Amino acid sequence: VFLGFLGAAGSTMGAASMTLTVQARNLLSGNPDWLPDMTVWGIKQLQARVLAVERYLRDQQLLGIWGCSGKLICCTNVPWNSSWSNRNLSEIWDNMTWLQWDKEISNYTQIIYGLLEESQNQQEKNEQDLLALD
Amino acid sequence: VFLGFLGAAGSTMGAASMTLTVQARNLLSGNPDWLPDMTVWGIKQLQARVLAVERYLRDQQLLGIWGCSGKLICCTNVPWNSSWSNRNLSEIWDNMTWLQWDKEISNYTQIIYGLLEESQNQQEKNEQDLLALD
Amino acid sequence: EGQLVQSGAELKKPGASVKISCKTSGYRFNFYHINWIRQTAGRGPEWMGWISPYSGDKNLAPAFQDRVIMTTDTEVPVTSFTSTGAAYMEIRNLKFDDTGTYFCAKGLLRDGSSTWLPYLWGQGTLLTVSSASTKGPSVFPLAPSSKSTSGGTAALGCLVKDYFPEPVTVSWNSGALTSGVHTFPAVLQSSGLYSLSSVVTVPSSSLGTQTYICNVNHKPSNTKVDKRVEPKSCDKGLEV
Amino acid sequence: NLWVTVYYGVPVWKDAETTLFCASDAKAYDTEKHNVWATHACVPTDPNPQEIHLENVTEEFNMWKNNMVEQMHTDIISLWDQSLKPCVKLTPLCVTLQCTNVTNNITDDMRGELKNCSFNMTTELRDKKQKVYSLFYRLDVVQINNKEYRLINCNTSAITQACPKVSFEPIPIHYCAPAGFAILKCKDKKFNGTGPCPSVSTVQCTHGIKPVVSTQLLLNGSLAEEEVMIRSENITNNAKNILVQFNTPVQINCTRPNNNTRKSIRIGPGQAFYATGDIIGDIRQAHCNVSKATWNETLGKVVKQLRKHFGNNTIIRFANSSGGDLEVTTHSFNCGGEFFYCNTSGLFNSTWISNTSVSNDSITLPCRIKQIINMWQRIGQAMYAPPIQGVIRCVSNITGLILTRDGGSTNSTTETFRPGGGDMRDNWRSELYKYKVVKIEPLGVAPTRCKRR
Amino acid sequence: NPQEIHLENVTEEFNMWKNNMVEQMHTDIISLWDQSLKPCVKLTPLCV
Amino acid sequence: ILKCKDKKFNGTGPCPSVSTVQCTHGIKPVVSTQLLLNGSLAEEEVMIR
Ligand SMILES: *[C@@H]1O[C@H](CO)[C@@H](O[C@@H]2O[C@H](CO)[C@@H](O[C@@H]3O[C@H](CO[C@H]4O[C@H](CO)[C@@H](O)[C@H](O)[C@@H]4O)[C@@H](O)[C@H](O[C@H]4O[C@H](CO)[C@@H](O)[C@H](O)[C@@H]4O)[C@@H]3O)[C@H](O)[C@H]2NC(C)=O)[C@H](O)[C@H]1NC(C)=O
Ligand SMILES: *[C@@H]1O[C@H](CO)[C@@H](O[C@@H]2O[C@H](CO)[C@@H](O)[C@H](O)[C@H]2NC(C)=O)[C@H](O)[C@H]1NC(C)=O
Ligand SMILES: *[C@@H]1O[C@H](CO)[C@@H](O)[C@H](O)[C@H]1NC(C)=O
Ligand SMILES: *[C@@H]1O[C@H](CO)[C@@H](O)[C@H](O)[C@H]1NC(C)=O
Ligand SMILES: *[C@@H]1O[C@H](CO)[C@@H](O)[C@H](O)[C@H]1NC(C)=O
Ligand SMILES: *[C@@H]1O[C@H](CO)[C@@H](O)[C@H](O)[C@H]1NC(C)=O
Ligand SMILES: *[C@@H]1O[C@H](CO)[C@@H](O)[C@H](O)[C@H]1NC(C)=O
Ligand SMILES: *[C@@H]1O[C@H](CO)[C@@H](O)[C@H](O)[C@H]1NC(C)=O
Ligand SMILES: *[C@@H]1O[C@H](CO)[C@@H](O)[C@H](O)[C@H]1NC(C)=O
Ligand SMILES: *[C@@H]1O[C@H](CO)[C@@H](O)[C@H](O)[C@H]1NC(C)=O
Ligand SMILES: *[C@@H]1O[C@H](CO)[C@@H](O)[C@H](O)[C@H]1NC(C)=O
Ligand SMILES: *[C@@H]1O[C@H](CO)[C@@H](O)[C@H](O)[C@H]1NC(C)=O
Ligand SMILES: *[C@@H]1O[C@H](CO)[C@@H](O)[C@H](O)[C@H]1NC(C)=O
Ligand SMILES: *[C@@H]1O[C@H](CO)[C@@H](O)[C@H](O)[C@H]1NC(C)=O
Ligand SMILES: *[C@@H]1O[C@H](CO)[C@@H](O)[C@H](O)[C@H]1NC(C)=O
Ligand SMILES: *[C@@H]1O[C@H](CO)[C@@H](O)[C@H](O)[C@H]1NC(C)=O
Repeated sequence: VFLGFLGAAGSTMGAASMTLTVQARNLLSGNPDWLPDMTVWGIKQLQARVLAVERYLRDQQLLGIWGCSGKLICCTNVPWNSSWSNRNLSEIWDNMTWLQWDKEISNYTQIIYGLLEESQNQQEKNEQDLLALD
Repeated sequence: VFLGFLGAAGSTMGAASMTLTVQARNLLSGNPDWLPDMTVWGIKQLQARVLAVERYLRDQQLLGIWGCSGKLICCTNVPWNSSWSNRNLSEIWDNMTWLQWDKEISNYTQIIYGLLEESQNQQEKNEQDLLALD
Repeated sequence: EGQLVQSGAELKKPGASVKISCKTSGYRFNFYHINWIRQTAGRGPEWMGWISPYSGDKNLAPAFQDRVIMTTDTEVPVTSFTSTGAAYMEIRNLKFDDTGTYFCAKGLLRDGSSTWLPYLWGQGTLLTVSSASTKGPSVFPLAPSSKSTSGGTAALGCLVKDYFPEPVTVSWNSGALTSGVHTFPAVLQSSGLYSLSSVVTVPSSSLGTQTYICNVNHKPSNTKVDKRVEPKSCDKGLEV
Repeated sequence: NLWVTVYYGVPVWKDAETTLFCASDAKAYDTEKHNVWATHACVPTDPNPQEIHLENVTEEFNMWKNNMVEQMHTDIISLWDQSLKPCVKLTPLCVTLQCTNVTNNITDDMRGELKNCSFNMTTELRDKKQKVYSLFYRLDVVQINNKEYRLINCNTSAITQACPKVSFEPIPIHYCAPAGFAILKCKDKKFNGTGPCPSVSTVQCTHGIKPVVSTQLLLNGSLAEEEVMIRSENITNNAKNILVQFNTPVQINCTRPNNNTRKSIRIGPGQAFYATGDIIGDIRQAHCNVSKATWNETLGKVVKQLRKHFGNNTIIRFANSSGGDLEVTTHSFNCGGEFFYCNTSGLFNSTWISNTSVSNDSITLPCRIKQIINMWQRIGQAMYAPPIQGVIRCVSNITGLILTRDGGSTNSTTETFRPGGGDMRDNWRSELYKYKVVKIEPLGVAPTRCKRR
Repeated sequence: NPQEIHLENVTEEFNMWKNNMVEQMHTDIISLWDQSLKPCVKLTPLCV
Repeated sequence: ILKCKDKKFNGTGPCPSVSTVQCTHGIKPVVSTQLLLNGSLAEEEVMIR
């Protein structure tokens, strides 16, 4: 079910995964047309929609430095750690929201980015270079 | 044959497909250097070349949400509909321009984007997730 | 939507020359080759040659290498996709074997293995190579005839007789009548004469409400005959 | 058994503050008033407001720590400043004016204060100077000591005339959310202002808000839902204001009856000053009428909502203002171009029993008029209101109230709610209480069973 | 080097009286006059 | 920027000889009335638009 933009904010993470393109398509293009030339009021909203694309490109750089690159669902090779949210499957995807999920991960979220940027492409690329000659 | 930028605007779609990089490379970088600091005249052209990259990123988002992603030629899995331009092969690629093509498709063009964004990655990704565990 | 129009009918002598036009419309004249093919009853149809209005490249049959000369003007763009060009063809050394209907047509594709192939054909242009003279026709009316006694249908027409040059077109009431108009082909006399007829099936009750005038237009002789068919019948099956 | 996996486009937002947009309402091209409030820059409204209710979503809102109010305040301030920048300055008007009382002080028990001033102003040229007259109105000095006078506006800041071509009619301006961000709108009827909204929706563009500068009384505001709302950042603290939102609108009709005229006297090579001409016909003070039955019902409905906070079967009172600034002690607003300062001393004389209170078809309120305003927080500029040629009559819906409680040890006794105001932001919290700005963070991680290569 | 590239087989409908480049150049010339005369010497005391 | 190239141009209609550019040809901003000064010459024929 669609339910439009952010419709599954309180639904399960599994049901919320069914609407990734919906949340993705409405964040980048909130296009205001600034054809009228008004002096001091344009710089504020221009800075706003420029910092918007700066944050978007920061997220895209983070999603490119990883083995994942497709702006979609993707799998990695970094194992999940039992210290992070000691929960089984179906307990997460059927009785939890992405908000509470990021809240519980926020304690251990900072090292996961490092494990994804270094334990992967800093070694996966090097293995790709030393295993593509044969 | 090259014939430079937009050289094959009146040629066949097949011959025009031979110059995709030519039309692609000259649309993104029409770089003006705005080192001189002139007050009210910079905001107009700055808004212009910012809306340029906004439109470019809208096109890139549309070309990323689809199964296609390489900024090149690409094939999909959505079947062509006989209602859309009841024509055979070689009739299109050897006696038609991209202008007249988009003109004839403009009547049915709006639903093709939906068939490419939903009938593909809203199901192709989900099949990829449920067929990558074995 | 290319609606091409060729030239009119003309009469010539053997050993002389004649020039046939081929005016185009509704499509880009420089985007397609222009073919030229004849149809003579002595050897069937024969491809005469094609030409390229864009690149200026022509290609004739080796039998027509000396006597056929094809020219083209520059296209007159009407819209961004429409142009009105013209393709002329002069033929010399007229012989008895060069009598028939000639055609010009539009090329098929702009690229590929079959680019010049004739797709949109013109209406045609008939030529008769003869040393004889141009003689005007003799137009007579036709008495009405019964076609269905129980139905009540009359048949009246006009009779074009004894004309040597190209055939003739006939309208009805200045072209205001097309239902029932049925035109017969010409004859071939021992002296070389051509003669035909035309007819229309009119309602037997349509005798005091409508008037039927046939209009004969012989163009090579530049004559016109407007005849009024008398509504007084003479067939015993039609007076009822 | 299970591996980490990324998901892009998940419904995850975090509360943040960023620059917003503004709407042109789409009727801006047909107004053709050259420049209204925000007709200058805002973009036309989308054909369909994307209002999407989010089921199972409860979001904690806090209207008193909101940043949209600060954005709208700074935008209104810059609007005033950029609207008055290219207009006619009137710095040569700060001269000495030998004035005289009006020729009609009939029955001096009633008041009549318009000064037929005349003064030597600069003309088209710089060599000569011409004597003109007719500045009028109450705002002036008492002179240092036909009586001399001068402008206290000159005693404070510089003066500039408002452009006569622009208008002050509030156009419906609704803020919009940029790319990457969204606006959560609460939907339940009764809202505490601070707390969890159970019925939340999301939008980009808000609902139409009219920028109205008003004190003591909120005009042309958004109606409440079924119940009168009593919002406050801290109800115990006396210093914090008390906002009141009405269920039913209170009809008000304000009138400047002076069939007035104008005079265009040329000053400087390009400028031209609009002076208040002579009053043609009779004269009487501007006023505002409110139907007494509707006001009685509104007060009797608000007192029961106040008793929920300050006790059942108790008495509350409210007198007129305490004292201080003219803009704080008086209901100040604009209409047609003229700035009305009315005294609400005739509406707040009430004590309330547990069931009743302690004919008259309508209640009238006197109102003075002011043309030079120092309401700008920049005390370096002031605006001269151009005179309006003709009679002025403007109707409006009263929708809100701003009250202050008298402090002290008044527990065993009753409580008093005197009118007040001052801060412009309180005028905006009655419209942006249901809105919160959030930023989207669509990058999530979760464990599932899958393997690469 | 001015990149002037002729497009063969291309016929394009032009309309000079509905063009928007003229409006752009007009507004640019107006703003040019205005921004060129802004910081110069004013002569308002000359009106004598 | 599409630039027409044929000598005679009606001003309104289909240009048969089109080129493309980014930068136009040099135009001198001349404020003049009744008479155009330092303008671009026509091609072979006087134009009445
Ligand atoms: C603008 O528009 C015009 C008109 O539409 C285009 O002109 C046509 O161009 C196409 C090719 O681009 C032409 O198609 C070709 O005709 C060639 C003629 O051939 C040869 O022999 C003669 C001698 O008789 C020589 O003078 C001539 O130079 C040639 O050497 C064919 O050779 C071509 O065939 C090719 O393709 C087939 C594909 O099956 C291959 O098998 C062949 O080996 C060969 O590679 C081709 O058929 C066409 O005739 C032109 N005229 C028309 C359509 O009227 C312009 O090209 C176009 N320009 C642009 C920039 O768009
Ligand atoms: C404010 O003005 C309006 C309109 O002038 C008044 O509404 C009118 O009220 C009278 C008396 O009830 C009716 O006879 C009219 O039909 C009403 N007209 C309209 C258009 O509604 C309103 O009563 C005034 N309010 C006050 C407090 O004076
Ligand atoms: C999990 O994390 C802890 C501490 O962060 C670390 O000691 C341990 O090695 C990790 N285990 C795995 C399987 O990643
Ligand atoms: C969902 O339910 C299970 C079992 O009832 C429970 O263990 C789990 O903690 C619940 N999820 C949350 C986020 O509380
Ligand atoms: C083609 O389109 C029509 C209407 O848009 C639809 O009914 C039909 O199912 C489509 N067929 C295919 C093969 O997509
Ligand atoms: C190209 O030619 C073919 C056959 O001559 C014709 O059917 C087709 O409609 C032509 N293309 C266009 C766009 O007219
Ligand atoms: C007349 O003007 C003087 C000015 O000082 C004022 O004090 C007085 O009240 C006025 N009298 C009126 C308006 O009747
Ligand atoms: C004006 O005010 C004065 C008091 O200052 C009063 O004596 C006089 O009657 C009033 N009216 C006129 C017409 O002077
Ligand atoms: C005000 O004084 C002027 C003289 O300067 C006079 O012409 C005018 O009629 C007076 N107006 C009133 C209302 O007394
Ligand atoms: C509303 O919020 C305030 C916050 O201090 C709280 O004290 C109060 O109990 C809440 N409810 C009502 C009905 O005021
Ligand atoms: C206001 O005064 C002018 C001038 O005397 C008059 O023409 C006009 O009718 C008056 N206003 C009304 C509403 O009558
Ligand atoms: C309030 O009313 C009193 C009389 O009850 C009056 O003296 C006073 O001027 C009024 N205004 C203020 C601000 O107190
Ligand atoms: C206002 O309501 C009270 C309570 O019923 C009543 O005593 C009083 O007379 C009313 N005032 C009016 C009708 O003016
Ligand atoms: C409120 O709306 C009314 C529309 O009836 C309008 O006349 C008035 O100017 C607006 N503003 C105020 C402050 O009344
Ligand atoms: C006042 O409220 C009523 C009730 O909906 C509405 O019809 C009217 O337009 C409102 N007037 C103003 C000026 O807001
Ligand atoms: C040029 O365009 C106009 C457009 O109205 C048209 O009437 C005219 O026939 C065209 N040709 C010439 C030579 O003016």
